[PDB]
Amino acid sequence: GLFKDRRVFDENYIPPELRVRRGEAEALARIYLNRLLSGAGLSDVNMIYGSIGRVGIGKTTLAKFTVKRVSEAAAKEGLTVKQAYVNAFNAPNLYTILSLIVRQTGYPIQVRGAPALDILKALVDNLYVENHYLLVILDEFQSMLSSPRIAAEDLYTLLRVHEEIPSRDGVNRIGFLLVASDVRALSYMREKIPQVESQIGFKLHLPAYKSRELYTILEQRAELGLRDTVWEPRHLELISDVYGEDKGGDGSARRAIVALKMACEMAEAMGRDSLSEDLVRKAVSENTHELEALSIHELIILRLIAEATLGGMEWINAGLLRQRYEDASLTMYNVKPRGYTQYHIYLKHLTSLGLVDAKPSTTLFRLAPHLPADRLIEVVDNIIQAKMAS
Ligand SMILES: Nc1ncnc2c1ncn2[C@@H]1O[C@H](COP(=O)(O)OP(=O)(O)O)[C@@H](O)[C@H]1O
Repeated sequence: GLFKDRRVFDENYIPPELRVRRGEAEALARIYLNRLLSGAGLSDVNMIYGSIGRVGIGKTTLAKFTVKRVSEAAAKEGLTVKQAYVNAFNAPNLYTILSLIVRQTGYPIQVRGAPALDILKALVDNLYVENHYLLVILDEFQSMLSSPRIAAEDLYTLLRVHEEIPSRDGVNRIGFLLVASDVRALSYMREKIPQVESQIGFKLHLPAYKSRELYTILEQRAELGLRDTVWEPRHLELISDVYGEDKGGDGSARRAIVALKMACEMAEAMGRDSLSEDLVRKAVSENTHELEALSIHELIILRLIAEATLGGMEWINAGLLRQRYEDASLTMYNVKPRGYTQYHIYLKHLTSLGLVDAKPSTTLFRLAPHLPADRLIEVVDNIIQAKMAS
């Protein structure tokens, strides 16, 4: 045993307090509560997303922890807010979303063989009967927007419940916290459900963790879940210094905690009394996303788009980007520039990706608004160099 409590390291564990997102949780929780306390109970739809390609940055955690503190602060006011969490990777339709929600309520709502609409009505009625409020988390919400097994009208009936399913006493008792992978979710939403999107109370973008933030996160897991003589700060700094986004990493707290976990269980198999720097570096060592799968040609092409975007141009034409890609491809990346239809297939792939936007009337292209060019280019150049040398 290096562990004093192994649960602290499970993927699902939230700590009893936040030390990095900690302010921006008690606060939000303050938002959610003020609407409750001012009357007009629970109805807002809020949203959390990150940058594109970023994972393990505290989205889920911030949401779960925010809902929990809303519950607690509400309880002190004698109110009663219930929590539901639903992951879209587990919920292919409206039926299955509602069924997960009601099972977490504990209410006696008939769910077997029942219409979705009927479940939602029973839920609205139980919340009135109980005088309870429900705050629902919809995680991986982007993959609900694209799912063809969920229609616009389903998202509407859920997310504007109160417009379609009035309360016995007029009090709205369901709010939602959407968690999406990135800002592309908002376009989709304006496409599919603009009547909800134009009405979102708070949209919060979360940045990837810096090294000092990863330190603070690891330290707290160490304090809570490892024996006190087992780690020193130096051991934690070896992970945070590599994964901190200010030092060229991901900013992933999941990669950071997993690494620390792994090193602890390597020490244990050795019967060792503590961590050693070696074990941590070993873990860090055996431990960009939808950019990481692209072809050098797509990377090379997308890079040049960001440079136009970086130096004046809003919208490049096809012919121009074409010769530029040709010029750079053979002369600068020693790869042989592909043919015309193949180039335009790359260009279709990056637009289907929301990494590039098109403008029809060959087609006009600019870097997707949400990507910073100078720093994407910096990223696109590490991934571009992992492919040059193979
Ligand atoms: N602010 C934080 N404080 C403590 N732990 C965190 C924090 N943010 C993230 N974590 C941890 O890092 C891992 C990844 O977090 P998660 O919320 O799943 O990121 P995302 O949803 O953006 O992929 C989880 O173990 C989570 O507990």
